[PDB]
Amino acid sequence: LSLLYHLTAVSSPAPGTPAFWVSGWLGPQQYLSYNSLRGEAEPCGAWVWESWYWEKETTDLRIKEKLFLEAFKALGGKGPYTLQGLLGCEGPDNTSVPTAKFALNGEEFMNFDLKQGTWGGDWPEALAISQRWQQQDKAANKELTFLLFSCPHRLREHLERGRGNLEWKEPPSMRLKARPSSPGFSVLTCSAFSFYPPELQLRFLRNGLAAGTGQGDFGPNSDGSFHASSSLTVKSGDEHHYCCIVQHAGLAQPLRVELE
Amino acid sequence: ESHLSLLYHLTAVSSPAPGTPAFWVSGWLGPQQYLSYNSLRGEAEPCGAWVWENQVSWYWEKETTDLRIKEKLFLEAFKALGGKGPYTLQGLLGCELGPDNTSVPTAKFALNGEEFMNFDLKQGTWGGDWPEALAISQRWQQQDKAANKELTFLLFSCPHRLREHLERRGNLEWKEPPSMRLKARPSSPGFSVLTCSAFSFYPPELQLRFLRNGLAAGTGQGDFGPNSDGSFHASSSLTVKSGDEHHYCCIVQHAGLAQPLRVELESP
Amino acid sequence: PSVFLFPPKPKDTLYITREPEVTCVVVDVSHEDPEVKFNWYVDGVEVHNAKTKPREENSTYRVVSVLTVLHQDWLNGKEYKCKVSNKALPAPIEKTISKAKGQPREPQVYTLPPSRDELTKNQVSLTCLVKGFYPSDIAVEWESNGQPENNYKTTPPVLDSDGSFFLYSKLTVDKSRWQQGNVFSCSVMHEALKFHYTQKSLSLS
Amino acid sequence: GGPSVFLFPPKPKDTLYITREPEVTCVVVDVSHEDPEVKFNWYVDGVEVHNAKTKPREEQYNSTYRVVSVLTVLHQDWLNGKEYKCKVSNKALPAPIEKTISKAKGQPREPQVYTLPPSRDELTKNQVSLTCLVKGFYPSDIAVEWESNGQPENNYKTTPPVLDSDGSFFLYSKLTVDKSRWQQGNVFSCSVMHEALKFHYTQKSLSLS
Amino acid sequence: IQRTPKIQVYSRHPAENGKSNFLNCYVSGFHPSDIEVDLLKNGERIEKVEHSDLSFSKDWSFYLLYYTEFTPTEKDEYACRVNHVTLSQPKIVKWDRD
Amino acid sequence: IQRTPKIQVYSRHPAENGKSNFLNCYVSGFHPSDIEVDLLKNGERIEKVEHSDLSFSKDWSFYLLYYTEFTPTEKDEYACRVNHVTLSQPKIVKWDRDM
Ligand SMILES: *[C@@H]1O[C@H](CO[C@@H]2O[C@@H](C)[C@@H](O)[C@@H](O)[C@@H]2O)[C@@H](O[C@@H]2O[C@H](CO)[C@@H](O[C@@H]3O[C@H](CO[C@H]4O[C@H](CO)[C@@H](O)[C@H](O)[C@@H]4O[C@@H]4O[C@H](CO)[C@@H](O[C@@H]5O[C@H](CO)[C@H](O)[C@H](O)[C@H]5O)[C@H](O)[C@H]4NC(C)=O)[C@@H](O)[C@H](O[C@H]4O[C@H](CO)[C@@H](O)[C@H](O)[C@@H]4O[C@@H]4O[C@H](CO)[C@@H](O)[C@H](O)[C@H]4NC(C)=O)[C@@H]3O)[C@H](O)[C@H]2NC(C)=O)[C@H](O)[C@H]1NC(C)=O
Ligand SMILES: *[C@@H]1O[C@H](CO[C@@H]2O[C@@H](C)[C@@H](O)[C@@H](O)[C@@H]2O)[C@@H](O[C@@H]2O[C@H](CO)[C@@H](O[C@@H]3O[C@H](CO[C@H]4O[C@H](CO)[C@@H](O)[C@H](O)[C@@H]4O)[C@@H](O)[C@H](O[C@H]4O[C@H](CO)[C@@H](O)[C@H](O)[C@@H]4O[C@@H]4O[C@H](CO)[C@@H](O[C@@H]5O[C@H](CO)[C@H](O)[C@H](O)[C@H]5O)[C@H](O)[C@H]4NC(C)=O)[C@@H]3O)[C@H](O)[C@H]2NC(C)=O)[C@H](O)[C@H]1NC(C)=O
Repeated sequence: LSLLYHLTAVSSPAPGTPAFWVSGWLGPQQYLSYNSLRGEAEPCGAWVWESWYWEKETTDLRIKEKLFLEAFKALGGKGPYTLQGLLGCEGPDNTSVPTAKFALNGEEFMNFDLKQGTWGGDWPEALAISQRWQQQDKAANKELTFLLFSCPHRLREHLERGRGNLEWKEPPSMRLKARPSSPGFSVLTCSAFSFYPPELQLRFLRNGLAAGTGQGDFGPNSDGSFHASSSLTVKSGDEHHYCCIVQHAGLAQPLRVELE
Repeated sequence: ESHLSLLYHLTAVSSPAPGTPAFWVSGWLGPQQYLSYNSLRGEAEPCGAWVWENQVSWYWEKETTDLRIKEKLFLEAFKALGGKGPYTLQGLLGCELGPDNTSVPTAKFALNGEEFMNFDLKQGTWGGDWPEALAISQRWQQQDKAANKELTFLLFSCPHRLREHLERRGNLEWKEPPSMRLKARPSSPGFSVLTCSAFSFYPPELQLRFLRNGLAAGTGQGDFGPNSDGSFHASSSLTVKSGDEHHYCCIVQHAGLAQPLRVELESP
Repeated sequence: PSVFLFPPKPKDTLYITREPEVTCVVVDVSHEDPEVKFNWYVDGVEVHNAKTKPREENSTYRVVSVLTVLHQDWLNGKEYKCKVSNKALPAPIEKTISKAKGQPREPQVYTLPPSRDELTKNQVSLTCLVKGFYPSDIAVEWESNGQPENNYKTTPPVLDSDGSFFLYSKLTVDKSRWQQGNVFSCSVMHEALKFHYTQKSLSLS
Repeated sequence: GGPSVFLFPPKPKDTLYITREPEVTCVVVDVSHEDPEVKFNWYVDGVEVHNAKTKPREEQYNSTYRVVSVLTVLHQDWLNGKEYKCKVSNKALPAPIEKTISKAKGQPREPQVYTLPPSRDELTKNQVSLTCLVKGFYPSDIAVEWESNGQPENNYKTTPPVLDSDGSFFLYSKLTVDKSRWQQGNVFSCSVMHEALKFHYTQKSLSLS
Repeated sequence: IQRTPKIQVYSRHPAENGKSNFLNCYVSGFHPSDIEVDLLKNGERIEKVEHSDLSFSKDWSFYLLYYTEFTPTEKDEYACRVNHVTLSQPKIVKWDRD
Repeated sequence: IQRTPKIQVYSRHPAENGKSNFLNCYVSGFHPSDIEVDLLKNGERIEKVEHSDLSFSKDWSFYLLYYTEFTPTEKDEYACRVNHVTLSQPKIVKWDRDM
């Protein structure tokens, strides 16, 4: 499981929207929310109900907010900018793998080099931002501590204290329906509703034989659970020969889903 | 025509055909050649009537001395260019005396048939707009007294020589009138060609005109050339309507004739 | 009808803030059929992110279709093919543009001062040399004391003896300005440079 | 298939040296196989001339021939901007095609030649680059060469003429000599031939100071 | 670069007429982050609509979930209307109950 | 640079059958100077032919006069044959008595 922070700063935010905001994730569940308007890191979902930990996260995110907003001054341009950062960590023998990547206007352009302890990239914008960040007192030092020690220590703390939240399981409610589509064809849709870990496999069978997986879509629900649907094109009048099988951690055995 | 020129025509070739001179000169007093020189013989000699004219003691030896030094210069020019390919260097040096004392010098040079160098009398140096002119002019400038001799040749020696020959002027005052003939040829179906020809005349200045019923009919297409004795030949042809030839006449004006001469077809 | 596919600007591909675009121009389009269909393909995969300008009318309707590309996709030599389609064309015309294949070479930048003979003139010429680069797509600019200079003309890239390219930038500054000790810098940008950018300073010794 | 005509002007070095022969070349491509005969008519300022030497009709790998007609021109005629027009005539061509080449119109400008030594940064490398600058010339037709101790150098590449801010042209010649050869004090000269400079030739020397 | 949004419309639980449920409009894969989303009930904009935090995927493209509590009926039609810089006109995606 | 020769053929005096005269072949306007000239009597090359000095005009092009003593007749035909670098084949110019 990975602990990852999704940081974003915009040079010209839309009225009433924050210039900087963060979302923290523990695997597929969001545990943290932060924005420059409120200025405080807050828990999300189940983590609201789970010490002097949130004040420290607030202190650190306010420091990253200043770094992000300072990056736009280093670029110095009238046009709008969007700066994104993905910082976090994930281990065979209690090891940690850091992640420290950045994107400008939707394109990856910078990373934090843990060997040199500096921000680097192959672009002039990376050179400009890295230089400005290197001259901020203890910024490189705090960035190294955050990835190499603070992140794995926080990740281990959340795995120990919030184990139950991370081991959440809910099987999907299934439905299989057909629609007319092309003249000599129909479209069968197998849909999975409100399921807890997002890992799910939907397969189609024709007379019990493998018929592949069609074109699918995936998305979340308001409670952090998920929704998925896969559709397959079949010959008109042959729909009754098809079945849909779902495999999910909430189910003990694969489930066969029948058509109406 | 009150201006007569003394001009030397110098030529040097880098690869002369076997038995032909690498350098040769012809000297002219107006339209008559008076001097000949070539590197094979190595001596300046008189031409035509000038062979029989009694000239000052040492005249031809001095011309030989000067032409041998120009021979060395022209051959030196090829060494300055330094190329395997063949070259032809020509020079036209002399002066022309007008009605007054005013002598007008001429000092031009050509390489491979194209003019490119001249002797600048204001600076006393050979100059031009080409890299070959820079190369040759520099080599010539380094030859002891070459520029000094070139300048004196044009500004002092040429007018003095020219004035001496003009004073000592029987050969130059030769006037031989042309023998005339006018004949017609068939040509295009409805046309004929009339040719008016002038034979063995001197000086070369001559005017041939056509008349139709005594009225000016212009001058047709003509040709001109010399004869072996230094006299000249000319012929002009005009296209006329077939059957209308008998209406035409040819008039010749030449210094050997006191009055313009009417030439008839006389096909008889 | 004729089609011409142009590659993006070199400065646009070296700066993420800039937008690199592959321009497809269609000339000789008949007035009988003004509709021109455009199909964009990156390595065979069709893309719908292209923005097509209207058919501006010569009998030739200049129907232009531009496509904004990823900086890392263009630098990795991805092939961009545009397929045009019209009733006047018997077969659909197709053009393909890609980054110049070959291992990139880091250019060396050397600033040269004006010759001792040129110091007579009212305006001196500050020379700059960019040697050994690949591909030929490069961007060279001049600047003095932060404010950039406008009187510079840069020679096109010329093929070098070692298979690489070389280039020269000539900035014409006033003799008095050079004598005052002003520091003129030449900023050069290329795919094979560290951070795509480098600038060498030049002033009196 | 439509036959095409291309009229090329003479080389710049050929027009500056009298010993060299400047030629206006007329190339006729796309000539039909049905009619191989190609008539050529040369006109200098409207006057027809006949001193052209037409090369034979050589068959190309395309089923068309390359009938080339060359005309040697006077050095002083080309430099004075005379117009050379070439009229091609064939049964395949409905109307006789006509092309016209002339010297680039405009008052010639004497180019200034400045030799620049290699930068101190480059003196680290095994091979240094001797730069030469030719600025302020017109027309763009020029010839630049390098030589050392009489024997010419072959490791030079010269940039094409670039249009300058003042309406003139500029050019650069880059000679790549070995670092050791430059350090030995060898004198490298850049020779440049152009219409507007005195005697059509100039050479600036460059060595260690 | 600018990336056009992908729009998905689905209910939280299987739709049953007369039963309370949630209608979702999941908008993903867009750039820049500025976006306008509205949920429609028979063409009329729904007032009580909440949304998740604006987050982003591994490819840096943004995603957002809009949702509202609703009770589907046989005659009621639902849709999601999205506007973005990349869209010439707002894209409307109707809710397909399947 | 290279100029093709112009050839003129004429007698020194008006032609009269049975009367001694000179036949001239004047070659002018050529470059380079190397040239070959022959006078012909009924197609046969004439042996006793003299020539002037090779000289040149204001345009730098060369000129030369070839001549031979002859006595024209009614049946005799004369011509001049010239060869030069500019000529693909030797040019033969027949003597026109009227010119
Ligand atoms: C079938 O094939 C032949 C080709 O032959 C063979 O084909 C294949 C199978 C192979 O085997 C191949 O190896 C063979 O060669 C086709 O013929 C071709 O036709 C095209 C036209 O479609 C010609 O293209 C034009 O080329 C011009 C430049 O040409 C030079 O450079 C190329 C190389 O880049 C050479 O190939 C050429 O020979 C030219 O090179 C010059 O040659 C001169 C002598 O010929 C040299 O000068 C002389 O040199 C001697 C000796 O040294 C003396 O020194 C003399 O003193 C000296 O003068 C010269 O040094 C040498 N230079 C170089 C660098 O090599 C382009 O300029 C031209 O562009 C115009 O046309 C375009 C298309 O229309 C247009 O888009 C352009 O914008 C441009 O337009 C012109 O613009 C100007 C300014 O506005 C106007 O003034 C013009 O009027 C205007 N023109 C037009 C028409 O609009 C072309 O691109 C091609 O060159 C030619 N090949 C050859 C060998 O000649 C044939 O077409 C095929 N048949 C069919 C049916 O398909
Ligand atoms: C009506 O009029 C317009 C123009 O008139 C304008 O408007 C009027 C109103 C007036 O104001 C007037 O003054 C204006 O000019 C006319 O359209 C023109 O058509 C031309 C067609 O030849 C076209 O010319 C092309 O120009 C290219 C340069 O582009 C510059 O200009 C444009 C302008 O819009 C700019 O955007 C651009 O940034 C540039 O500044 C030029 O490059 C083209 O050359 C190629 O084609 C030539 C033959 O036509 C040929 O001779 C050239 O050598 C060259 O050939 C190409 O070579 C390369 C390399 O070998 C090949 O590419 C390789 O391909 C492989 C394989 O696919 C691989 O991909 C490689 O990576 C790749 O490098 C390429 O395939 C070769 N092409 C061919 C065909 O062989 C060309 O000269 C003009 O730009 C047009 N004008 C405009 C404004 O766009 C209409 O045609 C007129 N209508 C009628 C009915 O006449």
